[PDB]
Amino acid sequence: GSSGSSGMASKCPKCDKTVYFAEKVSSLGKDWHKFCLKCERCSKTLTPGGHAEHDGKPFCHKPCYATLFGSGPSSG
Ligand SMILES: [Zn+2]
Ligand SMILES: [Zn+2]
Repeated sequence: GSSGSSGMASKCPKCDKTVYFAEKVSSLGKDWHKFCLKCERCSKTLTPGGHAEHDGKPFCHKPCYATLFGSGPSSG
């Protein structure tokens, strides 16, 4: 099997993995994965360098983000 983890790249705030320069995507001043760059609420293709973030996980401007950040959450 492959020996060593020669990468020389920043980790991923999604899977805490060594983002490869080949699939390296700069966004919000960080390095994510072409597969990790997917909303968790709407689960729709996002764009690197034009989205919101909360707790490390990305989220569309709204209502995605909006909801997460609001009073009187879903209940009853
Ligand atoms: Zn990742
Ligand atoms: Zn979304």
